[PDB]
Amino acid sequence: KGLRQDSNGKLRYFDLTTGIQAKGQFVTIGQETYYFSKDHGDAQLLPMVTEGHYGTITTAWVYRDQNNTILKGLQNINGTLQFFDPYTGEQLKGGVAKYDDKLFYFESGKGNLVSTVAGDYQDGHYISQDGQTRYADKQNQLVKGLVTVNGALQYFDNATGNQIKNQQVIVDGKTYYFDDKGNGEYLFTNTLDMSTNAFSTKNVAFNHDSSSFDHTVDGFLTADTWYRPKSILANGTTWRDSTDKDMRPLITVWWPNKNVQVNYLNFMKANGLLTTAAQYTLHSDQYDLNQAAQDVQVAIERRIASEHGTDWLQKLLFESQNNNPSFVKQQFIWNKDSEYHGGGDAWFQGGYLKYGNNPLTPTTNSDYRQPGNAFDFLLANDVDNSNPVVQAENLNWLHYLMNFGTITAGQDDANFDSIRIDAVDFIHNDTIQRTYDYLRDAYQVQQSEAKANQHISLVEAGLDAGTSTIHNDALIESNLREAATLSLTNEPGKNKPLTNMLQDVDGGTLITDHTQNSTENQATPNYSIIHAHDKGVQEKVGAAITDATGADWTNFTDEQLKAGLELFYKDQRATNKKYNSYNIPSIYALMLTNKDTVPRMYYGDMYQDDGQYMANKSIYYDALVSLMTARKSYVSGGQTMSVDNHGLLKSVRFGKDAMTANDLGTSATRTEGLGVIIGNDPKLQLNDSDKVTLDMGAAHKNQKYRAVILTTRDGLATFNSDQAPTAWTNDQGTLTFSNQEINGQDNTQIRGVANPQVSGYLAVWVPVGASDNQDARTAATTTENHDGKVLHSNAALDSNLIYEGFSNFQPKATTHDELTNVVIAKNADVFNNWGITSFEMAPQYRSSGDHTFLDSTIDNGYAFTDRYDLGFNTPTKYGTDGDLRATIQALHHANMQVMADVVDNQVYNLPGKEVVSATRAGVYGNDDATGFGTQLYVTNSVGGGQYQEKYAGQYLEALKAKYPDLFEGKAYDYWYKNYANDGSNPYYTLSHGDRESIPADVAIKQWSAKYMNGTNVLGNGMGYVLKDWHNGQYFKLD
Ligand SMILES: OC[C@H]1O[C@H](OC[C@H]2O[C@H](O)[C@H](O)[C@@H](O)[C@@H]2O)[C@H](O)[C@@H](O)[C@@H]1O
Ligand SMILES: OC[C@H]1O[C@H](O)[C@H](O)[C@@H](O)[C@@H]1O
Ligand SMILES: [Ca+2]
Ligand code: NA
Repeated sequence: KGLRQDSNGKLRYFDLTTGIQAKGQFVTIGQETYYFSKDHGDAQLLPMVTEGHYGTITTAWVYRDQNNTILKGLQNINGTLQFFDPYTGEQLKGGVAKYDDKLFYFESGKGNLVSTVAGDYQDGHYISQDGQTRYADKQNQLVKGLVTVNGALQYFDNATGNQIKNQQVIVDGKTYYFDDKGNGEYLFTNTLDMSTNAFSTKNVAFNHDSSSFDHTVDGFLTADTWYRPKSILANGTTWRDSTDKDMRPLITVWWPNKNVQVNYLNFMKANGLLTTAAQYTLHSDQYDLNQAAQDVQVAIERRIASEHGTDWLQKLLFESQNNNPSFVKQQFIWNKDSEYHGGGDAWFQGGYLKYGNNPLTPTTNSDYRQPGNAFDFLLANDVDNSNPVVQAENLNWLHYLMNFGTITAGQDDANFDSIRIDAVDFIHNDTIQRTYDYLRDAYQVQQSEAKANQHISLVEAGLDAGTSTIHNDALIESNLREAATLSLTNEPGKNKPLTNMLQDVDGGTLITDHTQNSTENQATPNYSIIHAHDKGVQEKVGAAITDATGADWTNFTDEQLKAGLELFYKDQRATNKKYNSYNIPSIYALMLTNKDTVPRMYYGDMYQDDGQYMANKSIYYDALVSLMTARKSYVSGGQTMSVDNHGLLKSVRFGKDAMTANDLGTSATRTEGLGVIIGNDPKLQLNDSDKVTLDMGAAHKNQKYRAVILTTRDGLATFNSDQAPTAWTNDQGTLTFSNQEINGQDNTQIRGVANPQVSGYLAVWVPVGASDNQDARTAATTTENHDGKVLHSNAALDSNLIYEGFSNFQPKATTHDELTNVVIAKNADVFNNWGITSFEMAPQYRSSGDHTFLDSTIDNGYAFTDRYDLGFNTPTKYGTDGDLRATIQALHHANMQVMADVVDNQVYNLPGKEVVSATRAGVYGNDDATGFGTQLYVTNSVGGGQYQEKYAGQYLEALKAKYPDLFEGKAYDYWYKNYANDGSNPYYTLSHGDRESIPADVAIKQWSAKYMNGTNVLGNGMGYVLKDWHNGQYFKLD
């Protein structure tokens, strides 16, 4: 058998196991690779091409020889068969070429020849028939089997002609994947059958007990597994019964596919264990591959004897040799290539794996894992917030945070008062609804504005957070940030008109209208920002790093951050800004004077990260101080806003108790109210007769005004007392400006300017004569609410002001006194004096430090393992637990409430391993259609830490006794955002929820996969948990 000469001297081949003649295929025998004809089966020697190197031409691959000439057609290169266009010599990858008047497929990875294709079709058409898709050829006949259709590899079931979509399929000993559109790719070539010989039978496992195998997880075997065989070939010579000390690697005796087996033989050859000129390819006869593996095993046993051990073998197969990835990691099925990272729905970390169920994984299965919101995955280990036990644990943690001082040191003035729900749209609605009911039970926020306004909570979303807007349990983000991004933050010539600032609209739904706002309790309670720790900041700091160093987020060091931050602030301080927003003061002037919003100041707009906390003031500092100071003293009453014929935005507040322009107001009103004039065109010039007006209203006739902000040539002049330039209203309450100075006072004229602080125009005007302690704010009342809403947008809510008190890119403290939390406490009275009523602290959880995302590289507190560790023993980035308690006390003693950033979405760096069923998925929690399919997967899912062990579940029995309502099932409503098909505006419908009852007697002392929805991709591959790929059956120990 094998290669046999016929009666006319011609060569033919017969498969060494089956005896079938080779026709229309390639076969590697000895050192040589032959083709055998599809007609008579006549051999053809394909010359081995060694030397040369892979090339480029204008943009594709070729291969050039020893004499630098470009090779064409079929080529036998170092044990692979490749095809190069017969004219340009451009390498074919992922397609078919004709040879011997039939079709062969060359895979998309390396262009290797891997299989036969039945036909290639261009002229047929798809049909829908008996509930299926099929393909009919040019004679209207159904096409069957593995084919190409219009250049795409596809498969149609042989019996029916039904097209296969979203499945892995075995065709003639090769495994492919066909995506959601039926488009195909090669995965691997299968092994035929294992050596049934006496040698192989000695290699069978001693038994199926766990003591016979290692590197196992939950009873499953992995690529790293070593095992005890029945017998051992001691010394390379003598079969003996194995002992309990004999262990050998499973991948010396068994391979998941042919590609791995061939790669193994060649690797071993290259490292001394096989001496031969024989070539091992995908076209080698399986018999010869099986035999050569046995010869490798002989040589291993000889070396095990010489070395008195297996430590050399551990290294050879499983560790990086010469900077190269290990043998295991070189294989497709054991690396990230078989996980198909990325895609549009893979927002971070290369995308996600979603957990499912499997009969063999009872300890990781779940009856839950529904997203219950519009998004699901984002980062790291995604917490299943639909799970009843997890929802209880969320109440436990919330309780812990809201009583942190009481619990850790008996200090009742050192507890958080409100929350931020981080990544709200990525957690199940039941947990959000239940969280709001907790705040209701604990603080009676629903009773009146006086209770609600003591606990002003917020979420990271707009109107889409339907559980947050249905009863206005928390503030949503207004559309101001997005609107200002269109009309103010861009360079000259890239801003839209300011008419987009007149209404606050979220996908066509009105949040509040500024044009003529004389009402109260109409607007959706909201916060307005321009920047945040993660809104409009990273991307720009990243561009700065790159011009500065060459690095970016995927590779940057601590020195490179510092270098990037130097360039960042240098840019920020110039007129012409390569990376920074324009018109920041003007945007803050809008934020701080608009009616029906609670503004939130960002730390980073006031201070610079090229210094320690609060050390370096930003260029915008004086202007934002001046704006906060004037808001406290003057801003109350109604609003009007319009854009005039010169493009200038004119905004007026009338002052306390004046809702309209025609309101005569009361005696408090006369010295309150203000006027704001903004332009976004730095070349604005008025003619000599043009006027710009502010209609201050009927309470402000014949009245002197004074500047708070004026645009100057170089920047902005700021004034915090009545010693400033002045101007007078006429008998209707109108202020009138022009291109002339008023009474010779510099910077009172209207004109476009370009400087570091403004690109267009900014002025702010307040009535003269306020007392030194005038406070235009409105106190909350104890009056009972009757409309079902927790928060109401009115003068009292408008009187609050939030401070986001951190940045991602702040540096590490070098001393106690530099720690953020120690500096905050010391500066408490500064915040109170600015009118901050809510201090939003960073998340205080200890960072995982694992560098798998930005959060765990600059250690901001969003990426943690132990969510109860708030700086016990050694500090977080911001301080120790004792510092945190002192900060909360200091803020409370300066009349602020303090907000806890509650991060229910994920947990990082859980070192303990488990096995779970997994499929590729995106942020929406939709199954992606990838070659990974659905595989059992070794996840990093078990852990938590010392404070979770100490505190998780500890308060549940007492919470159930005090607020039993929280542990019951409950019916509820919420708004749901729908996207229209025809590209018109999203629209809101009312959804119904029914949360489940939850238990008080199961604690989550450590995370594990049964409490998780999934994980970011880990790079182990589609086949690191071992199975028989012929029938799909996992190896599992009993
Ligand atoms: O390194 C030799 C290599 O050169 C070409 O492929 C390069 C590169 O092409 C794709 O991006 C693949 O995904 C990579 O794995 C490849 O290394 C030839 O096409 C290939 O035949 C050869 O191995
Ligand atoms: O060309 C249009 C499409 O028609 C059918 O839906 C086929 O299943 C698909 O493979 C093809 O892409
Ligand atoms: Ca989630
Ligand atoms: Na509290």
